[PDB]
Amino acid sequence: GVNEVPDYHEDIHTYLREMEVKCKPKVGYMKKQPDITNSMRAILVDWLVEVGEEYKLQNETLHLAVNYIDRFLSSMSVLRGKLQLVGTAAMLLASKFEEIYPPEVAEFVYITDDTYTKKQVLRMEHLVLKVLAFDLAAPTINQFLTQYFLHQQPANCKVESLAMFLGELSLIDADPYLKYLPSVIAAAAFHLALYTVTGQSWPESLVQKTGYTLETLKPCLLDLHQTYLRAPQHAQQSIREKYKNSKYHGVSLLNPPETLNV
Amino acid sequence: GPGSMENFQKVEKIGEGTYGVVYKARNKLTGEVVALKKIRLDTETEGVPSTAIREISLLKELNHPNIVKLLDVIHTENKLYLVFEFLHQDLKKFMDASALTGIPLPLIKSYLFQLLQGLAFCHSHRVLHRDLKPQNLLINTEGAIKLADFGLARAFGVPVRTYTHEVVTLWYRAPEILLGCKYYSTAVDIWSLGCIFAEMVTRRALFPGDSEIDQLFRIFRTLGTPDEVVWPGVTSMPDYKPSFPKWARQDFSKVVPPLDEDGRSLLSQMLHYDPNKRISAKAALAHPFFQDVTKPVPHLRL
Ligand SMILES: COc1cc(Br)ccc1O
Ligand SMILES: COc1cc(Br)ccc1O
Ligand SMILES: COc1cc(Br)ccc1O
Ligand SMILES: COc1cc(Br)ccc1O
Ligand SMILES: COc1cc(Br)ccc1O
Ligand SMILES: COc1cc(Br)ccc1O
Repeated sequence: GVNEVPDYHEDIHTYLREMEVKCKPKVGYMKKQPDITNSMRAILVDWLVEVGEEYKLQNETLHLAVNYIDRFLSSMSVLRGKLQLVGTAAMLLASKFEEIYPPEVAEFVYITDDTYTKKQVLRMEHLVLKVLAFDLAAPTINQFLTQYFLHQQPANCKVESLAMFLGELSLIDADPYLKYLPSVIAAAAFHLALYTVTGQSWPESLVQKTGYTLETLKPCLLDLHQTYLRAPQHAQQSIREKYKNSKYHGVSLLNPPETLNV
Repeated sequence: GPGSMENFQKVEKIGEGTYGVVYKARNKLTGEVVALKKIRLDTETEGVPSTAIREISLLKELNHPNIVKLLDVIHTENKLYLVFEFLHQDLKKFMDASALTGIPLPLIKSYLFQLLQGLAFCHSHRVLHRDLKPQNLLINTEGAIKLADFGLARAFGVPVRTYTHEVVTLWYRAPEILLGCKYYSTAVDIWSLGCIFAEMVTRRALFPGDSEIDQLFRIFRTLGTPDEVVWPGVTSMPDYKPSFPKWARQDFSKVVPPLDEDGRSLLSQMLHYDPNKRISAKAALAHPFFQDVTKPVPHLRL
């Protein structure tokens, strides 16, 4: 279990919980965004999901990039014609951090349809770094999920993939999800996934680890449950498409439960 | 980023790397001596190097007495200057400077102890160093040793996923990396420290291989060719070969003859084949080897 760092897993968990509060965006930044909306953000993030599929990037990278964009947009006012340049630089930085083999800069210019130049992407890379003050090692929903996953009795791939899927759906909708921390969405997503697949619920053991109960998870859970039901109808569909793939056990094809008995 | 290249006075070059060159500089207002590592974003052909992105982001949160402190980042459009705290020397030059004197056991003990504290701290903050070697451990005049060069470091998740392969300078590379295992963890850092421990004692590298396979073979000839008994899975590993020579494990007192019972105990546990049995930095802090550890200054000068 060295791959699961037994000697350090709690230290790490405790550390991530602290860091997720420091790396948190402003829940209400889009109102102070004169020229962009939750809807435009959803489009951008949906696009980034496609880019990740296109370049076969990690899911962690996608989560990182979204974290970078929401923190940048928490302090930097951006015109709609520039939203994609922020997003592309976010994805580039996230790739350089998280990927063994980042796509080359040229490849990032390419996926923007020569909207932007290689200079613009690089100049924005610097700006994002200055704005974030290099603080790129941010806890993501995934880094929580993978730890929660160790608490399954026994592990179940359908549960894992579906948790991932739900958690990814949350990236799309700044409202409501900006108001919840990565550790809480992951916990919502885990229970939802577990319930859906096996009927089971948030385990005692994760209550011990996290301090969270179905009581404290309820708000987020109610939101996530809706997002799950209304996902076939959402204007953005790239995550559902992605989670059809056998790589993720075709979980997007599973039927959400009608009630949570919660 | 409360810093400006105009308050520094270059003194001399103290090192170099892919990133670029390191200089010792003096802060003209506070008097503080720093190391300036210059990254030539000038070669912006791909922008800011990922190595520098990792080094900076990870060092910004790794605040520990036995990890070299990043003080500041000065961020021109042309260049990027990392301001690090200044340490006089690195452990490899000291080991050379200690040629036929030896390093006194109190100092080895102290240094290993500090290295373990710093690595434990890295591990407790989801960071793998992945290039622990003597050249990358900095010492001061006050008896401190600190982990440095985080250029190859990497923020891991739990459990770990597959990361870059053939990491770590070869002489210090753990067998599970040499055998192409899908996954590697904190244990690889421990392995490196184990090599360094042995090296601080003998002043010679323990496994100085000239190739991956020569490396494995040097390891196997010393600790024994691993089997399913000592190390379950080994024979299934992608770069395990059944044709590997089967060398008997030599008695450990022979691997490092001057080392005492406690020292050998600790060394063996740092060099356990199976990453799952290999000791953690955290558990190793409690080993009896350290019962009487102090922090003496280095016996020689810069
Ligand atoms: C105009 O620029 C846009 C950018 C994104 Br992202 C979505 C919608 C837009 O209209
Ligand atoms: C204007 O079109 C787009 C804008 C953004 Br941002 C992302 C994807 C698009 O297709
Ligand atoms: C913002 O100032 C900073 C300070 C350090 Br230390 C590292 C990166 C920075 O950007
Ligand atoms: C004299 O101050 C400086 C020192 C170094 Br090193 C680089 C640029 C400077 O301006
Ligand atoms: C002695 O050489 C060095 C010292 C420091 Br501090 C940082 C980097 C170096 O290369
Ligand atoms: C993987 O390469 C090798 C394997 C053996 Br067994 C001997 C020599 C080699 O060069």
